[PDB]
Formats: sequence, structure tokens, C-alpha cells
Amino acid sequence: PRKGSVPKRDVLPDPIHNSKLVTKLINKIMLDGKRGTAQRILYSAFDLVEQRSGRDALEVFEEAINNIMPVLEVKARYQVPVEVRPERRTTLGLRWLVNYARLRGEKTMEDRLANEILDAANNTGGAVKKREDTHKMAEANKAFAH
Amino acid sequence: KTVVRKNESLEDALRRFKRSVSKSGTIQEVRKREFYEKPSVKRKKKSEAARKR
Amino acid sequence: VKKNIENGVAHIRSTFNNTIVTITDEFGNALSWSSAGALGFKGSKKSTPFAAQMASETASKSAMEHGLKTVEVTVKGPGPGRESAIRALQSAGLEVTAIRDVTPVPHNGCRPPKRRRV
RNA sequence: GGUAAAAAUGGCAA
RNA sequence: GGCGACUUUCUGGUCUGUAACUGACGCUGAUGUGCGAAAGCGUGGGGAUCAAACAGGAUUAGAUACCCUGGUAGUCCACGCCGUAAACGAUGAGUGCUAAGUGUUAGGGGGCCCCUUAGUGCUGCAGCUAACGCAUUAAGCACUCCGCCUGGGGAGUACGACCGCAAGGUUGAAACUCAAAGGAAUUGACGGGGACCCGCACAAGCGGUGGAGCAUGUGGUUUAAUUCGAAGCAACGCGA
RNA sequence: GCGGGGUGGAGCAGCCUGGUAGCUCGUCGGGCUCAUAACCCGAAGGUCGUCGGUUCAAAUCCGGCCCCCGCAACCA
RNA sequence: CGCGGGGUGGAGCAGCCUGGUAGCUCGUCGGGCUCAUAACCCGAAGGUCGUCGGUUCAAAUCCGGCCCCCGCAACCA
Ligand SMILES: [Mg+2]
Ligand SMILES: [Mg+2]
Ligand SMILES: [Mg+2]
Ligand SMILES: [Mg+2]
Ligand SMILES: [Mg+2]
Ligand SMILES: [Mg+2]
Ligand SMILES: [Mg+2]
Repeated sequence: PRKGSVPKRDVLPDPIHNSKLVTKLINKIMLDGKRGTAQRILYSAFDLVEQRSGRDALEVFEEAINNIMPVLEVKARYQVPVEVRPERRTTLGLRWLVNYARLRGEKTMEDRLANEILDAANNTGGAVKKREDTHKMAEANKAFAH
Repeated sequence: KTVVRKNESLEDALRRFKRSVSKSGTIQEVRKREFYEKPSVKRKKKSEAARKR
Repeated sequence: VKKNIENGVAHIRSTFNNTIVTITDEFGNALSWSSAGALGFKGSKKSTPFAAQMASETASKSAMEHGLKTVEVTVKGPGPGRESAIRALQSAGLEVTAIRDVTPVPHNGCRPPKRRRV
């Protein structure tokens, strides 16, 4: 019952790091339209990651997202392994990063987000586990790929 | 029996195999005799399928 | 413990329920076999083309360990996994010299079972 | 070729 | 009713042409008398497959089913019996007459074409029909003979008779009861029918409700009275 | 005459071997449905037949009593 | 009383033999999916191997002791 696809909205590059992805991360962190708190958390997290890592914050963030983003996923139709679209890949990566960061035990969000981004760069975070689990279930359903 | 030709792909040979099976109609026959169809029903199917043909 | 058969026959029995691949010498003595069920495929997955491929690959690999290099393929049954099995033999490194269909057909013989009303 | 499986019932009037 | 590998033996019918012969010798057919799918029955033989019953497994609220694994009679042969099927073209047999077009089976005749005989299909006038439809393979137009019908239920029951080893078959009521049973077609509605399309319908997401305290409406209960109205969606922070 | 049993509303465990009340259904509140059933979720409910005894403690062990069930009731 | 065998997540079942390397399968738990249910798929837990010693680079593993269990002989106070 649908006419067709709808054009997606676009985001300006992050001022501090000049990445569109950074802007999208702020949007996922933001709650109730409170942009400033979201930006504050992200920028502080990027400082902490660089401080602990000793490497550029964007580099580790990019390394982190690369590990979290999933090539294949199961879709109910029998679950069939399907290739995640490039845009979908980013959505899942950012969503998983923020959600699993929120479930971490550190007192402040900034520390949780930094620990998550660091862990994902080492391929050891809960978000990484989510990708691995997604890939496993996709491989189990490889027979239904057709 | 399809025999792989010299300098011919196994996949290419597989294409030849599939076509030979289709002409033989061994698949067609197998499906028909999976379950028993009462004599009158068999005769009806023969007629109407021929009507299609 | 180690045979040396260069030329053999690969028999693929593909059904709607399962795929079984047995590799034999030309005299019908078996060298290796694999099935969708043997590889741990269950239910619908047993009849999938992927399961047929994996069965073929496993059986081929074991047979090659007995020194099989060339194979003649005989196919029986109407299941979806026949072609995948044939490609798997080639992929395993065995060369398919010939492919033949051996599915049994009666010349109006024994009464088939009842049709499934459901 | 298919196929998902299960899937009961409901006063007579006007 | 039926009849599908091939071979041989015995045997029935039909069609074409010809026009030797016979010379109306024909048609129908009550009562009779035979044949008659499948299941079933008797005696003997056989038994692969399939498969009532039956037994597990499963499904389910239950599942004495559907589905799965088995499985006996039976399915097969011979000889008897049974005598029934939506035994249907739901269309008795015979005869003649009445537009065409096209396919096919077995012939005949004359120049691939035309003509013709007997079948077998499709399409289609006239005519017919409640309509659907039928239409030289009539359900048209006619004549002969036979069988059969006269609202639905009770009831193909009861009783009697006959037939059958049995199962049952054939024949076949009434009391009583109802105002209807029915055929075809039409418009809707509906469908665990189809096609094609939409809608925050789903999917993909985000934030909630259901859990706590409280506010408020409602039900219920209570009360002297707890005013009256709203009740699935489309009553319930609704009239207010 | 001699055994067995009496446990939420029903049926059935726990007793042998004292400390522990289970299971299935039902009931009740909520949900699903237009509604009902089915199904889903949460919850309540048995002084263990009855009086006694023993024991720190009794469904449990022991003795009466009542109820129920089975078996026996023979030789003349 | 002699002889033979065994003791390993809750349980069963290997590696023991042929020392280094406790697996396997159900029972669990949490998830996914199933309208659903089950099944299936994914993750996680539970035995330090009967026990105690010796030997050994290293022993559940081998050698010993000890205990428990099972089977078979012993079965003419
Ligand atoms: Mg009604
Ligand atoms: Mg018969
Ligand atoms: Mg059956
Ligand atoms: Mg009759
Ligand atoms: Mg004609
Ligand atoms: Mg609330
Ligand atoms: Mg209900």
C-alpha cells in the first residue's frame, strides 16, 4: 500500500571534526530535542577517547564504527540473510554504539561512550558483540539466502 | 549421457545436461506417478492438457 | 588403508526431503558419502541447494583422499539440490567427464500411494 | 511442486 | 457396463462401394430372458504394490479424522453368487424433414482442390426454451411404440410378497404434518476465492500505556440521597 | 475375621524414612475477541476423616472412633 | 573369601590406553524467531575427572594405596 521511496534529509558536517557521521551521532544521542547536551557529551567523549587512546578521536571513531557496522542481516520472509544497504549500515552502527554505551556501567554518558568507542576499535565492545551475533545468525540461515 | 566436451566448462556441460533431461521428460513422468489418480481422473487430465496443447 | 582409484562415479540422490551423495569406483564399490542430514542440516534446510553443495563437497574431498581425480555423475530424483551438487564436485577439484539421469520410471507398474488431502 | 500449522460458536422477529 | 505391451488361435459387430438376389421379410416392445463398474459374498488358489478395519506418532479444547510410520480384509486368478452407481449426454428407440462455417477418424469418386458416405468435435441461423441453453450428433418440425411424472415431509420407511448364503435388491403404502418444497436468472452481501490499488495497516523507527503515587470519568458497591444522560470501534477528563 | 484408604472444589502425589504440602483440572483478577470458547498472564484456596498418645516437633509414627473399599466366611 | 570391571557438570557418555590438549548429549538459564506452539538458531552456566599419594617437564591420563559400586566364583555350620 505505498507509493514509493521518500528522499532522505541531509546533515551539515560537524564543525569541530568536519564529519557528517559525527552530526548523525549527536542526533542519536539527543533526547527530547536537547541538542546542546548531546553535542556536549560527544565532544567530551571524543576528548576522553583521544586522551586515553593517544590517537585522533575521529580515527578511533571510524575504526569503531567499521567494526560495529554489519554486512549481512536476517530478515523474516524463514529468516533470510540479506545485504545491509550502505545507509542502513551506518544507522545500525550508530544505533548500536549509543544503545550499548547507555547500558555500560560508567556513571557519566561521556565515559560510557568513550569506553564503548575504544572497545569497538579493539573489536571488544557490546556493540561489536551485537554485530557478531547478527552475522552468526545470518550465516546459520545461509541456506535460505537463495 | 552428456559427456563434457574438450575445452568446455562443467557449467556449460550442466546446461546441456539440463536440456537433455527436459527432452527425456523423466522429471515429468516422476511427478505424475507420485500419487495414485483414479482411472477417470487420469483420462480427464490427459484430455484437457491436450486441449491446452 | 589408502586406495588408488583414479576414475570413479558420483551418485547424487536428490529428493524434496534430502540430498545424499555417494562416490563409487566404476564397479560400484563406494569410496565416500555425505548427506544434508549428515552435515547436520534439519527440516527445510536439508533440501536446500546449499546443503546439497556441502554434501557434495564433503563426499568429494574424502574420495580425492583415495586419489579420485575424474568422476562420472549419475543423478536420481527431482529435488532442488541436483545442480548444486554437480557444481560442487567440480569445485572440489574432481572433473565431471559425463552427467546422466538415472531416476527410475515404471512402464505402468505398481500402484502409487494415496494423494495427500492436506 | 509445494506447503507455513491451528482456525469452534452466535434464539426468532422486523 | 467397458476395452490400452506384444504374439498366436477361436469369435462378434460396424462402415464404404457395387447393385447378384429376396421382395416389406419392417419399427417398437408389457410380461419374459440375458448382460451389467466398484464394493461385497462363497469355494479353492495367490499375495508384489496399494490399502477399509486396526495399532502407534502427531495435530487439537477434544481428534474415534485430515497429516506421518505401519497394517489385515480386500486389491489379483478360477468358478459360482450379488444386480446396484451422479450405471449421466441427469437427454428411450425408429423414421423423415429443416441455414451455414470449421477440425478430425474410416472409406468412395472426380479434377492440392472439389464432391460424397458413415462416425467424432467445435462454432452458429431458423425454430424452440422459464431461463440457462439446444440447434442435421435438436432440447427444431413431424408420425409410431414403449417406460415414467402429477406439492414437500413422513419414506424408499411399514406391512405383505418375491429374490439372495448374507449384505441386501425388487415391489411399495398410511396415519400424521406443512404452505410451502423446487428450476433458472438478477441485484447485493460474504468467502480461511482471484486480480489490481491505497491508508502510520504492516514493515522500518521514535516515544509511550499496562507496573507506582496521584487527578479525573465510568462500573460496581454503599447511601436518606449518592440527580439525570452517554455503553465496542463511534460511552467512560463524555453533556459539564 | 483380616488387610487398604480417608490430603485445596475434583482426581491424584507426599507418609515407608517426623521438620518440606506437589501435580492436573477447577476457582478468581487481568488480557485477546464484536462476543463466547480456546488461548495468554497474575493470584488465591487443604487446621491433611475425627478424637487421643508419643515426640522439641506429627499428613507422616502409634491407639481408638466414624466412613469407605477389598478379601475371607469352610467340614458337616 | 578370591577374581574381573567401573567410578568424570543434574545425569549419562569420551579422552586413560597410546601422560601435556576434561569433550559429547540431554537437563539448565538468557535471547532471536514462530500470530503463535514446538522445533530450530545464538549466547552463557554447571564436572578440575572416585579419593589420596608417588613418579614425571607435564598425570583425569601412569604406577600404587584406599573407598564405593557392579558382576562372577565361594557357596553341605
Ligand atoms: Mg443466527
Ligand atoms: Mg470385484
Ligand atoms: Mg495411512
Ligand atoms: Mg436405480
Ligand atoms: Mg458429421
Ligand atoms: Mg497506572
Ligand atoms: Mg474467554
